[PDB]
Amino acid sequence: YRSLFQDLELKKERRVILDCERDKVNDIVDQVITIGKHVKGYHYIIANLGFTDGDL
Amino acid sequence: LSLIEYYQWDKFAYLYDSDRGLSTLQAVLDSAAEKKWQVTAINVGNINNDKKDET
Repeated sequence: YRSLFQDLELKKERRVILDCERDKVNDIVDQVITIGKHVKGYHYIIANLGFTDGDL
Repeated sequence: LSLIEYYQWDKFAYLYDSDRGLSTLQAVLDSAAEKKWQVTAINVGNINNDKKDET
């Protein structure tokens, strides 16, 4: 993941649409927390019906 | 991908049938991320043969 989001930094992406399973959503959000890219200036879109179901 | 690197391309269309699988698509996109490529993939293969001309 850290290798992955670093790659996003080269494009300096501020905008990402995740499309993953309830569990993968959790792990991804967690890693985003650890790398801290949940700060203002980023944005996300969770492509599933479980958006409320997720532990946001 | 090697052939791609040989021409040192940066932008290209990528027409594809679904039938052989999308693995090549996943691959070319994968290399596209690191190489700053601008892929334009399109699924030509779903088109009906009844009017395979207009599309």
